[PDB]
Amino acid sequence: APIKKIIERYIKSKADAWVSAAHYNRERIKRGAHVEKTMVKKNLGRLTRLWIKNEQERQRQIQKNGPEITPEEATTIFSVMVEWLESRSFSPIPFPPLTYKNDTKILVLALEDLKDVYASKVRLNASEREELALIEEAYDNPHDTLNRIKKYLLTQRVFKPVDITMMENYQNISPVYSVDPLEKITDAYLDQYLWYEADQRKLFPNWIKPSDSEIPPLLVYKWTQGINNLSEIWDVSRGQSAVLLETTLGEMAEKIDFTLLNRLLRLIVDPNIADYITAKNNVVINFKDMSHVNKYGLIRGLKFASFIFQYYGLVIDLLLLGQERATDLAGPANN
Amino acid sequence: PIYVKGGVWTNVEDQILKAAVQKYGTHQWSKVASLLQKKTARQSELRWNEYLNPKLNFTEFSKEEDAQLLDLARELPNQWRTIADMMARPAQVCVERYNRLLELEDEEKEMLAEARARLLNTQGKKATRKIRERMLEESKRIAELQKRRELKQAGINVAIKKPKKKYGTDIDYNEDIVYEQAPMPGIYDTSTEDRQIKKKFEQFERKVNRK
Amino acid sequence: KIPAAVSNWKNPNGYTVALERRVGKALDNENNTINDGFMKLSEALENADKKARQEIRSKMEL
Amino acid sequence: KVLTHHKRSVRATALHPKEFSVASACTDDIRSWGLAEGSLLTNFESEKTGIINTLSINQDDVLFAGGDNGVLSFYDYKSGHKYQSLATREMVGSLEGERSVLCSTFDKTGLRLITGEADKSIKIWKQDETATKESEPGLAWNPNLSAKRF
Amino acid sequence: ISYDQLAKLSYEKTLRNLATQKVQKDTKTGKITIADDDKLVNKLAVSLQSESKKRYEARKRQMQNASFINDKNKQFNEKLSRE
Amino acid sequence: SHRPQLEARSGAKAAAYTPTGIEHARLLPGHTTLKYRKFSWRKGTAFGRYINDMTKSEYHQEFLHKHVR
Amino acid sequence: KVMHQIRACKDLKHIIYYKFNKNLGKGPGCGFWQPAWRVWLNFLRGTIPLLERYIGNLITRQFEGRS
RNA sequence: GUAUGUCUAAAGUUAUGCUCUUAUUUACUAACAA
RNA sequence: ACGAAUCUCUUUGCCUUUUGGCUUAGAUCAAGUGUAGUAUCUGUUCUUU
Ligand SMILES: O=P(O)(O)O[C@H]1[C@H](OP(=O)(O)O)[C@@H](OP(=O)(O)O)[C@H](OP(=O)(O)O)[C@@H](OP(=O)(O)O)[C@H]1OP(=O)(O)O
Repeated sequence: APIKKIIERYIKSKADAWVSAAHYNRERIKRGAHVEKTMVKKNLGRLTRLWIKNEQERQRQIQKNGPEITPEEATTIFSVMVEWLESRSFSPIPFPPLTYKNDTKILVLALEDLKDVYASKVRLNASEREELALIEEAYDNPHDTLNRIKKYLLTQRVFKPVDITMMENYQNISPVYSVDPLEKITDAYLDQYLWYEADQRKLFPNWIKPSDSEIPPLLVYKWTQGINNLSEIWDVSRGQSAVLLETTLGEMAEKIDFTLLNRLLRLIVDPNIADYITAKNNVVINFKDMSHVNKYGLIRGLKFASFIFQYYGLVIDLLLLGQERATDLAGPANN
Repeated sequence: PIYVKGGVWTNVEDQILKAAVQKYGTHQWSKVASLLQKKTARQSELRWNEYLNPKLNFTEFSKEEDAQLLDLARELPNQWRTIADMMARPAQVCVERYNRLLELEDEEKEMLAEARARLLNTQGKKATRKIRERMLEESKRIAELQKRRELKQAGINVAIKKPKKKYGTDIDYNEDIVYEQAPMPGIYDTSTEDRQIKKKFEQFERKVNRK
Repeated sequence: KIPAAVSNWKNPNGYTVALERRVGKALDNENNTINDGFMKLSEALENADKKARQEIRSKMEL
Repeated sequence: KVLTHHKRSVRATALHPKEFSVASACTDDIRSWGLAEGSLLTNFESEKTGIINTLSINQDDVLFAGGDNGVLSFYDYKSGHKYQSLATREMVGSLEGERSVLCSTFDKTGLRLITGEADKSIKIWKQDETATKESEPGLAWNPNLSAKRF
Repeated sequence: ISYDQLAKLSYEKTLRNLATQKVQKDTKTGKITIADDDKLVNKLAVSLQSESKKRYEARKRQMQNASFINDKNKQFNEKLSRE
Repeated sequence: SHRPQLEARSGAKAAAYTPTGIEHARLLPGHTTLKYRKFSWRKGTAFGRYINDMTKSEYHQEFLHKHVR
Repeated sequence: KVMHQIRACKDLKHIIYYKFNKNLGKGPGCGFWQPAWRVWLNFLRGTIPLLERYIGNLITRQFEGRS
C-alpha cells in the first residue's frame, strides 16, 4: 500500500504539471505566440486526452449519483411535448417499409453525401476504402442494400465503437467522431429519410433556423426584416421597450439522457427507429487507447444526430414559449 | 492481391490474435493487425474486446441475473453497452440473451509460419545487425588465427595486429594493468604469498607456452 | 515484495506473458447506486406515457 | 571527518542556531551531530515515524522533522524526546499519500513553523501560549532499550 | 529470513563441516607474520573450492529442470508464477 | 537498447579533468559588484413560478467547456 | 545585426547624394565616404570584443581540445 | 541515393529416413528494368 | 536404535540469464509489376536404409 500511495502522489504531481502546462500552452496558442508546430500538436493531444478523461469522469458521475434530470421534470417535459403534437395532429414517421417510390431516391442522397467526403482526397485509409466499397456495392445492389438497412434497423442495437480525434481550430479544438462505415450508411439513410419525413409532415416549425433551406446571411437578413416589419416596433413614445435576447443552450446535446430521449422519439417516430438511435448514441468512444461507454450525452458526429438535436431543440423551444405562443408562431396546423 | 479487409474469424486466426495480444498487449492494435494478413486493426481490437478476452464471461445468467437484465431493459431502454456494463458481461451476448428471454489451409499455414516466426523474433534491427557483426567478427578472428598459426607452423612468427585504436587514449589492457587500484596496505605480512603467486603465474605462462 | 511490473503498453524485450497478467481491473460490477433514480425516471416516463395514452384515447372518444 | 551513522538516504539536515551542531535524518533515525570534533551528539526516538523530508530546527531547541507519512514530528533537540506527533490534514480533494510535508523552516522568532506540504499547501504552526506541564505535557518519554540506540 | 540469520545459520553449518574432521611482529615495519600450518590452508582451499563447486553444480541441475518465447521469458513467466 | 538514467555523471571526473581555458558567453563579468544590507403571459410555461484535483477544478472544467466547442 | 550598419550606410547614401545632387544631376560620381566610414568603424568597435571572444574560443579549441 | 561504419594501402626484432531430379508458391530484398 | 559422514529426491528460503527512460499510445497504416537473388514452400521421381 505505501508504494501505491507514493506512486499515486508522484503521478498526481506529474499530472498537475502536465495539465497546467497544457492550459498555459492553449492560452499561448490563443494569443498567437511563437510556438512549435510539434508543440502545438502535442498540446492538442494532451488536451484531447484531458478532455476524454474529463468526459468519462462526467459519465461516471452521472452513473454514480443518478441522472441530472428530476423525474418530475422529465414528466413535465413529456406532458409538454405530448400537448404540442396533440395540437398539431402530427402523424408519426413509420418504420420505412418496401412501399416507397422515394426509397431509391433517398438512398441516392445519403450515398452522394458520403461520396462528397471521398471525391477530393484521392489517397484513402483502410476504413475509407471499405466505406467507398460499400457505397459502390450499394449503387450496384440498391434494393438489397435497402433490405440490409431495414434488417439492421429492426435488429442491430450494439454497434462498432466510434473512434475520435480533435481537429485543431487554434481557439477551440473540435471533436471529430468517426463511425465505422457499415453503420455509417445506415445512419445516413435513416437521417435522410427522417428529414424527408419530418419536413413532409411539418415536424420542425418555421422558427428553427439552421435547416430552413436559406443561407445564414440570408437567414440573418430575414430576421432583420422580421424585426423591422413588427407592427410599431420602434416606438419609444408610450413607454415601448424592446429587448433582444441572444443566448446559447450550453451543452444542449451533451446532456441529453437516452431514456428520456428514447421516449421522446417514440412520440415522433416508430419505436424501432427510436430504439436504434438511442442505441447508436450509446457507443464505446475509443480515442487513442482509452475507451468508455458513452452512457449519457448525445454524439454530434453521427450522421442523423443533427435531427435528434433539432428534435430535442424543439422541446427546449416549447419550454421557452409555452404551448400557446409556440402554437401562434407555428400557426394553425393545417395552414 | 490487395483488397479491403473483413471476413470471418477462423479459429486459427483467433488463436494467432490471442498470441499477439499476449506478446504486444491490448494497445498496439496495428501490430497485431499486421500479424493477421486478413483482418484489420479495428476489427482485431473489437474482436478482442468482444469475444476473445478471457476476463469476459459467457456463462448463462441465473434467475436473479435474468431479473436484473430484463429490469435494466425496462429501465434503461436499449442502451445495451451501459446495460452490458451493469450486468458485467459483453453487450452482444447480453442482447442475444435478452432476445431469447423475450420470446485455404495453405494460406492459413503461411500466416501461421510467419506468425510464429515473428513472435519468436523479438529484437529491433540494431540487435540483429549487431549479433550478425559479432559472429562475422568471430569468424574473421578465427581466420586470422589460422593464418598466424599456419605461419608459425611454417616457421614465420607473426604478432597479431592490434585493434586499430579508435582514439588517442584508447586502452590495450594487456600492455599494463587496467587501473591498478592496489590492495589496502599490509597489516599482516604478505611477502611469501607474493612470491608463491608470482611463481604460479610464471609457471602458468610456461605451461601455456608448452601447451 | 513488489510484483514484476508488466505493461499493457510496451514490452522492450517482447516477452509474451499470460493474458490474465496482461489485462485486468475486473471492477465493472458496481451497478447499485447508479440505478437509484433511473428506476424512478424510467418508471416516471412509463407512467407519464400511460397517462398521456389513456388521456389521448379518452379525449379522442369525445 | 565523515560521519556515516545512517542506514538510508541522509535526506534532511539542519544546523542548530545557537549550538553549533547539525541534525540529520535517515528513513527513521534522526541523529544530531556536534561538528567541532566531527562527533556524534544524540540519537533520537524516531523509531516508527516515516521517511523524513525536512528537518528544520527551532531557535529554542525544538527540532522539527517532516514525515512522508504526513505526520509532523516534534523533538526536543537536546534530548531526542518526541514531545509531539501531529498527523496532518490534506486539502479536501487530495489523495492520502499526498499529505507529505516536503519542506519546513522556522522564523527568526522560532514561534512560527512553516511547512511546504505536497497538498500544494503552506501550513504554518504556532506554539500554544495556553500550555503548561499539566495542560498538554509531552508524550511521556521512555527510552525503549529493545536493542536500541536510545 | 534476514541476512543476519542466514549468515549465522550458514556459519553454524560450515562449523559442522569443520567438526567432521604463532604470532611474530616486527613493530618497526608493522608486519604481523602469523606463521601457521600450510597443510590446513590447503585443506581450506580444497574445501572452499568443493563448497563452491557443489553449489555451482546445484544450479546446473536446477537449470536443467525444463507460455513463453525465449530462454529468458520462460524464466520471467516463472518469476510471475511463483507469486 | 536505450536506457533510463540511474547513476549520474558524477563531477568527480570533471574535477580531475584538465581545464579548458575557453571563454563562455555568460561567464563574462556581469554585475561585478555585490550588494549589501544595512547591517398572465409568464404563467403559461411548463415551469411557471475549492478541491485539490486539477481534473475537478471549476477553472478546469470551465476551460475545457470553452476550448472544445 | 550588420543589417543595421548596412541600413545606416544606405540612409547616409540617400541623405548624402540628395545634398550632393541638388543642382547636379544623377550619376555615380559622388565620393564623400566619411560618415559611412564612421559607421563601419563603429561596427568594428562593437565587434572587436565579439571576435576576440569568438575566435579566441575557436583557436583554443584548435589547440586545447574542447571542454 | 545516402548519412554513417569497417577494409586496404609492404617491408621481415637477433630463442632452441535420406540422396537426387525438378516445377510452383509465398516472403523479403534489390539506386537493376518498367 | 542414537552420533556422524556420503548420495538421491521432496517441502520451504534464495530468485539464482528473471522486462533498464520520455514525448502527440511519439506519429501514420499501403495500389503496384518483372527481372534477379535469397530463403521458405509444396509437390516430383528414384536410389538404398
Ligand atoms: O534606393 P536603393 O535601392 O538603395 O538604390 C539606389 C538608388 O536607386 P533606386 O532609386 O533605383 O533604388 C539611387 O538612385 P536615386 O534614388 O539616387 O535616383 C542610386 O543612386 P544614383 O542615382 O546616385 O546612382 C543608387 O545607385 P549607386 O549605388 O550606383 O549610387 C542605388 O543603389 P544600388 O545601385 O545599390 O541599388
